[PDB]
Amino acid sequence: EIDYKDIATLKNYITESGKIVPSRITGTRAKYQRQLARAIKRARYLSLLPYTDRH
Amino acid sequence: RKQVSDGVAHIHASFNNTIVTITDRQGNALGWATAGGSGFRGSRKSTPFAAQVAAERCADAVKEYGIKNLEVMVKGPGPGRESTIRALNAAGFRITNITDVTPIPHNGCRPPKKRRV
Amino acid sequence: PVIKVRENEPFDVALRRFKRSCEKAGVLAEVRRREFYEKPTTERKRAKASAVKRHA
Amino acid sequence: PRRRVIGQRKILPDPKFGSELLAKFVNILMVDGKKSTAESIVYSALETLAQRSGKSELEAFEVALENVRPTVEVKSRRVGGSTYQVPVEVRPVRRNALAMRWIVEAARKRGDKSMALRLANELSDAAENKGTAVKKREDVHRMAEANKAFA
RNA sequence: AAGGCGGCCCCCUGGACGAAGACUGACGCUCAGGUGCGAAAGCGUGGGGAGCAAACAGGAUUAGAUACCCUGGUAGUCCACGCCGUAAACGAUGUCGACUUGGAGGUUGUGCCCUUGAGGCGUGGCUUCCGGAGCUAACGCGUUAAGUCGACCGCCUGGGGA
Repeated sequence: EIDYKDIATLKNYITESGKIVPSRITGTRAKYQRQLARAIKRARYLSLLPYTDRH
Repeated sequence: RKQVSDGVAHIHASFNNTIVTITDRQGNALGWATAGGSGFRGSRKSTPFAAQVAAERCADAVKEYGIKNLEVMVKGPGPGRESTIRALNAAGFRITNITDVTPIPHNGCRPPKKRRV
Repeated sequence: PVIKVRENEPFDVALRRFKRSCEKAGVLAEVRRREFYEKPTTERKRAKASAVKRHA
Repeated sequence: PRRRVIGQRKILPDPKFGSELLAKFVNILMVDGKKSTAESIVYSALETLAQRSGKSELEAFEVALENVRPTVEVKSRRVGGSTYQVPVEVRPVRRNALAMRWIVEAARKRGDKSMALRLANELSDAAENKGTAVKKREDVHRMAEANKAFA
């Protein structure tokens, strides 16, 4: 149920520089971590999330 | 030589040298100084002291511009990343922001081969 | 690793915060990792050795 | 001393003035265990270096030492396969020792007649901030300022 | 299946696994010769060529330095279509099936219970580490066996020459 349009939820799993946080830090399952990575990449494409802190 | 009061300190902290360039907000360079141009060659050039005196001499190359508040953009892994910032703050400068702008390729070009030293 | 020196903070604490942020971002480790080419077999062997020594 | 922490030996005060500085100066100037020969030299030099100025003796000797005392010196180091010279801060006891040793070697490298005269002239030069002892101190400070990057 | 496969999206497409059933009814295992796939390098034709970089040139180091180090740099690395058919192509461990104490994990289904909880208890598939009997020259393997067996295949017969 992870949606790339849920930026409020996706921002909890990215650092201050926009990088995805590892599953060891947030303690999320591997399956939902993969879903989160896919959703974050899609949201980066739609310019809803930044690729980096620069641009 | 007019008054800016708003600058950026571009620090290029390479492994072998340290280049400090003070520009305005737009990016036009006003003055610059390096570790190799401050009387350090070879082993002394890649030291935090050389970077410190380079940041001291670069801050003097912009005294005619009257800069009061300036930004810091650090780039590179070499020494003098924090030494230049300290030398800039000690030179009577209000450091407003510090930013790391080291270029990170998202797995782009192929780097050179390992040195078998 | 953007650090905005907020009001009522000295320069030294801002510099130490900048260093802490740049080390938690891992930019120096990455730029030291990317300066020479590491063969796929070399990086696989290194990852395997690190995963093995992470057992104590 | 790989493990040896060592104390300090008892140096006796000067018989004429009661100074440990002058006793160590006589010890440094002494050769072949001839302490009476060195004491006469030091006393003649201090007398001759007294009338010139006017601040008694001990004071003139300390004024001469103040100009030869090195604040920072370099220590050779072999780490990066080459001659590293790290400028280290000199301790006060080593400061006085270096100053006195430099003054003695500078006085012995002079063309005056007697060692008492050489000492008197070297101390007067040091008080005037010149000579070869002050030259060596400036050499050391120069070498330290050159390698300040290696602190 | 192996070689291998790493941004995101779409189109075509193979295999594996699980739940509860229905169906066919030995249709199975292995396989000389045969065929197919087969990293990298290399070859042919046509493109492309930023970075890296055999050959090559220069600067160093050295007794020498046809090397390590430095500055460049062609083929190549990239794409399409063919060829090559080799690797420490490794788990140095052929495939298929049955049986034999355990522990901690990972990953992926599924079932049960005021679901208390990101819960507990079962039940499959793949997978990592340790270890018992046993086996081994020892190292070690140890239910994913190098243990106990069965079927078939490939291979070995002192070191060089090779």
